[PDB]
Amino acid sequence: SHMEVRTIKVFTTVDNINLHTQVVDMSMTYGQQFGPTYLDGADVTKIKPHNSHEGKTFYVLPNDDTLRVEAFEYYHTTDPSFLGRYMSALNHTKKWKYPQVNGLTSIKWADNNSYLATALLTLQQIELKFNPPALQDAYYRARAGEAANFCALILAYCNKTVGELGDVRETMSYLFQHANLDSCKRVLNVVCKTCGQQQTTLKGVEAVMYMGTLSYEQFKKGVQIPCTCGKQATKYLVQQESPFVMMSAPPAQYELKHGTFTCASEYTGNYQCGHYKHITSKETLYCIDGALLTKSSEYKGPITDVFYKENSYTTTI
Ligand SMILES: [Cl-]
Ligand code: NA
Ligand code: NA
Ligand SMILES: [Zn+2]
Repeated sequence: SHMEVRTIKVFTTVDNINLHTQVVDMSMTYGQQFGPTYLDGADVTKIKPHNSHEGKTFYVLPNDDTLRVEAFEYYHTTDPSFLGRYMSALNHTKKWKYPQVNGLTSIKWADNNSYLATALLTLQQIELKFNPPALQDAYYRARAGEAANFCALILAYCNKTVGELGDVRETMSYLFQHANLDSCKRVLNVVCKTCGQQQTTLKGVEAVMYMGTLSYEQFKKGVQIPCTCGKQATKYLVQQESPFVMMSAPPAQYELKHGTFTCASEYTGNYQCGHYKHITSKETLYCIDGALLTKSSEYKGPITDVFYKENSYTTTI
């Protein structure tokens, strides 16, 4: 026997701004009508419409020409599963806590998220503007204290699920790919006693990141690196134009001196079985570990990333 058809009006979206009116049959699941569907992060694909859902907004995958354009303009991605990864992470990050620690939005530990807490604290201390409007909107909310959307977007952009381990340097590199760093320029010189000098110019993300030493002062004086001839070449910073620099190295015992750096990330333990902490240099040295806070006049620990302020630098060598 035919059951009389019942419908409700709902809206679908890929960006929570542009809405698309839909009339849904309450005898069929959201999945049968829209494909994978989410209500504020919760997966409702296998759910049949409820009367209470009338007029609500549901996220869907951008599986039509209009949604494809709206999703590209908002997120700067055409990765087919992006929206699903974003919603899946959001269902968890909306339950995390974001305490204000020393005036910054932190994240209380959950789901192995210490790498995200130190990335978030770091972003609030360096001059950086995101390109996708999704990151601009969510980062503004994160700075105000509501970082759930921003954290779920970091996870989606980095291809990490909630609970999955992450590397801070890798996470910052992904975020920098979605930032406006076109005014950043680095000029390096590599000198070999045999092979001579070779100058290189780096732009954008490559102009603000360096892997090999934590010391910006030592990078300016010269660092010893291998040469193709077998000898050691000296690489030094000739020119730098950027509002910050990020120096990274495999974690090792290192002394952080108050007033000589902006902030840093510490990794205690072996690779894939450790924990990150954040050190910020303000009136004194503050150590932020998610919701936890301690202070000290000096600091020594296994540091893996250090951030420094910059504007314009030219060598004397
Ligand atoms: Cl921004
Ligand atoms: Na997830
Ligand atoms: Na972590
Ligand atoms: Zn050489």
